[PDB]
Amino acid sequence: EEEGSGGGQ
Amino acid sequence: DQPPKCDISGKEAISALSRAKSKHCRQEIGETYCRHKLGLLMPEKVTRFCPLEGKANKNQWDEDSVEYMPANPVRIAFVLVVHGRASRQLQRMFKAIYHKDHFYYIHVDKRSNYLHRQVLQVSRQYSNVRVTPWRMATIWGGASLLSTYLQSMRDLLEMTDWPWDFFINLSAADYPIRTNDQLVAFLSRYRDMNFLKSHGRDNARFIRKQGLDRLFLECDAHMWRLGDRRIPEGIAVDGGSDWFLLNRRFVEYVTFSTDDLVTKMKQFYSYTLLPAESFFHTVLENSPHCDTMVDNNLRITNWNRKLGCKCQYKHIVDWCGCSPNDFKPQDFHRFQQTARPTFFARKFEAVVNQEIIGQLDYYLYGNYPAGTPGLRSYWENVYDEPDGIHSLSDVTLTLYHSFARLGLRRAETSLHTDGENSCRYYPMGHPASVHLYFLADRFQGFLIKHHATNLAVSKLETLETWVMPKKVFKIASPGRLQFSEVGTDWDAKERLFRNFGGLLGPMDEPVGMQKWGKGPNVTVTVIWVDPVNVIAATYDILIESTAEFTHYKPPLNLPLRPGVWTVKILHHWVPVAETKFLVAPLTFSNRQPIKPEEALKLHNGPLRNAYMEQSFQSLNPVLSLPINPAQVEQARRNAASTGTALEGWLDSLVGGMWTAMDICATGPTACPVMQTCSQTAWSSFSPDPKSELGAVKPDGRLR
Ligand code: NA
Repeated sequence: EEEGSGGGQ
Repeated sequence: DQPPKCDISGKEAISALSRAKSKHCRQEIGETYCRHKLGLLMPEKVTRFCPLEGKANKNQWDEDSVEYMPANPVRIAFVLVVHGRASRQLQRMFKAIYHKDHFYYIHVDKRSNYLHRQVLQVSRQYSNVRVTPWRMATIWGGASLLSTYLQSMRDLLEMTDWPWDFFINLSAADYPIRTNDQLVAFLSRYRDMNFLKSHGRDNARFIRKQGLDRLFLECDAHMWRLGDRRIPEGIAVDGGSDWFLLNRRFVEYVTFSTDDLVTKMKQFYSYTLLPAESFFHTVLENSPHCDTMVDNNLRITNWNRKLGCKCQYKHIVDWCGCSPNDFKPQDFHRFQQTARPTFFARKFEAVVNQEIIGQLDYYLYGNYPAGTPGLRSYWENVYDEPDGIHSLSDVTLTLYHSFARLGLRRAETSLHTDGENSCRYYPMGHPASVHLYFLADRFQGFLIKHHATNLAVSKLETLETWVMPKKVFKIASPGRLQFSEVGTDWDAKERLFRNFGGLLGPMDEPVGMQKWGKGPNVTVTVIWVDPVNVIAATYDILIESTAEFTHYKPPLNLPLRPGVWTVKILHHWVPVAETKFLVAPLTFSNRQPIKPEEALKLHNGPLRNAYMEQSFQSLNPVLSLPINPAQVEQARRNAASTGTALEGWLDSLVGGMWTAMDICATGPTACPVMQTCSQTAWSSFSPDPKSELGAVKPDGRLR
């Protein structure tokens, strides 16, 4: 249930 | 051309200029880079207006709290940002959330013209429903999503005939998990609060993984990474989910304020990846309204990064992204939790699983009357005439034509007479529409609407045909294998092929997939066989104890020989299972009837007379796959055919892998054995009340 859609470069 | 105004030496910027395709895009890249190089693009320090020392964090939640009736109920402005083809699922959700006292403002992706035409019919029926006249191409992660929200906020504030109190954004994959009455009761009590959810982890790691310290530019429907930048001093940066609820006072502040915080943050977030995931958090926490924040967006998001983080957006943005999974029936119990208040959830997809949607809708608003049709069915339009045959590909155009002819031959053979056959047809023009057809979450095939002349009375008729693929997966006596399939556009998150029909042409690159049950680790062999028994590839796979799905794309020289291919799975030479797929020859080139020289070039197998470097001729005798010299020459002859001869070759292939289940007329017909499409159970013209929108009821609802 962690939020945020970025997943690094 | 034209040289830049600055020396450009950053690796990221050079890689972007090299990959960019349009002159306008390359110029914009150079202009952005130069300005940042001189320090004139990004702000370096920003004023903080919040009197608090840190964050607010406001509230204690009891289920019975939301069962009162407000004296002054809030009126909600729903902003729907939608894209794709799932108009009937959107209609169902719109039905669940509609009330005459709220307002609905719908932005349809500029690239989704079919959906926009369907939405327009909704806005024309109801006075509290409008569509944005402007339309952006809102790519995943693009900066334009924030521009979309900020412009819709400005528009809504200037609609003086719409006195709304809250702003709520929804996509076509959202659905309510509580009634409208409970939503209104809850928000009527907390009308001065703002609902945003933060990441819930380490803030430094959030910034890096979101790429907030990187400079991005949206151009040509792509997010180009152009280099590094500093987080400005003097403010707390925060973020999380870009699904939220904001009250009118805060929307007014964001839209019209000219103070240091709002001005510089709009500039900063014009060049930011996933800007809506942190723009509103950063402004609010540093603004005069900071003490109104609730760390809860009232949503349940089905995150499963084990499956949803596969860097599947690498072709759209210069970064790796994730996205939430679709709910399944086993997840229903999660919608009944009481830990925190929640009113919406995502994502739902009817082509992935409709059962859970039905469970949720009936749980909130009760069953439909007994005898209601279409409750377990789903129709989704994948081609609509107004968009033109150039919006299709040569593959789909060729095969949609073939499916139509398969239906016309069904009509002729289904009438048993010794007189004139009044069910003989001649096809005319191109398909008018195509639909995917699902029943009880099982794919049923395609529905093709098309025009044809009834040759007995010499009159044009409009028909719809249902074609269904023949079963081809075959297991053999020997096990962990459960299923095997070949297709394209494999969705690693949902574990399915998004090319639902498995439609393939000679220039396609097929993917083989296997599905496994529990058990010990095992190793198997995979064989690809072309229509004249040439073995194209062989390889072994390890099936680990925990494996559920495996897939692999063999490197095969193109074009592929047309016909029925076979894929075999063995275990130490012991047969396990097999499947088949169709590489169809094309009757169209650039949407035109294919010409002899391009037919021969395209339908005679790969250039090097071989699919890979290493050969597998040593295997044909072992597996009993003899190569027949007659079939090889016949395949050569087929490769040079056009017109009728080519049409007869294609239609005999399609007929061997597809079945015309039924065919109906939309209007009057002379064929005595054909139903009217509206009277069928399967037609896209048949009643579908769960997605149909009628008159507003006395209680102000449509559901
Ligand atoms: Na309207």
